[PDB]
Amino acid sequence: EIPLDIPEDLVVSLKDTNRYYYYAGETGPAGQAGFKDNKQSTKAKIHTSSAWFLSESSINYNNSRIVPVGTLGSQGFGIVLPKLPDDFQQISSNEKPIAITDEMRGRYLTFAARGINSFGRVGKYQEGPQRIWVMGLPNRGMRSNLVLHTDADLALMRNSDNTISAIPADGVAHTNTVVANYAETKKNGVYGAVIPVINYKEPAINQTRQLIALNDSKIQFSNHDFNKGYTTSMLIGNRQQTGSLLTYKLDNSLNWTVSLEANGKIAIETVDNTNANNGGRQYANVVLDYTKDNSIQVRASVTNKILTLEVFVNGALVHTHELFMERNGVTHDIRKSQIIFGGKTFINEFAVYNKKLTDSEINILAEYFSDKYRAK
Repeated sequence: EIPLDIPEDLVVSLKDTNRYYYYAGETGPAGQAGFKDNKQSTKAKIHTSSAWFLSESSINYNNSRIVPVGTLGSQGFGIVLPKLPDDFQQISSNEKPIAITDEMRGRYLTFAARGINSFGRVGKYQEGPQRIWVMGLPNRGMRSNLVLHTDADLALMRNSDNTISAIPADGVAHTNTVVANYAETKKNGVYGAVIPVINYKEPAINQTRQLIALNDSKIQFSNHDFNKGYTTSMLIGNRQQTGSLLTYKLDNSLNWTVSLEANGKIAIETVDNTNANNGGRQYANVVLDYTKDNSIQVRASVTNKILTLEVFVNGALVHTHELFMERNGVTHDIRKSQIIFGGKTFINEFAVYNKKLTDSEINILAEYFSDKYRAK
């Protein structure tokens, strides 16, 4: 297939980037390609052609159609990845940066190049060592308010020799993990906390995916001003779960917790040690089915000294909560709220916005979560 005179030293890479995920609305990096020994390739009269490729909406593997799943890794049993070129479409004819569109979310982009001899006989397109994943999370003007975002599928593991590789699909938690706030695209967003991640092959989809498994430990994010309005949107996996999935420590005296019970009930627990609110337990008007994935979103906003929290399960409102911020002589200053994930939970993805998402935005995220591993 390949002409005998194409040299073996073609070098293909992404220029000036160490980040291999991008959101819709961003522009990706330029590609770069060339023969290492240019004296040799000129003497053979070889030139190059290059192109960007976008992976298809599904992968054709083992005579079936598999849903694409993200990874930031560079095999045997494990993740199913698109093959170049059968699972890609060529989208450009050069190395110039690609403007990432909404229609590219949840796909791979890869840059490839080939040698061509002076008779016009082409070699095979060759990619560099690293593909780009286009984040599945819808943007549509939301990205200026995305403050935290972690997709468990993008977690990696750090080996003894400090190299970083994919987590093996062995169904057990690993704690030597590389997990980040991916919304942070300028500075280091890798979390310093211990975040156990499980990679496993999910039979429902004949494909791997990953789950954060905190096993009742907590991860804490501080200094969130809930007066701006705030929204936490989570996707949890299809296993039985219990405990404090999400806790808002609005104050040293005021906290509000989404607590899962094993029977699928969602308890809403309020603690206020001031006289501003009583506190106690309420139950959301829902029962989770832990044999499916479920999305849980909480949006909060302050209007006229009242903090309203609304809970959306799989897109549906199932609980509204009002908390007095100024009552009976107390004033709760919630400019430095804490957002805590925890419980014996299995978290596939979470996103935090420093605004109250509209009804439309809540539905957009609920549909993304519901279709993340579904046929597209």
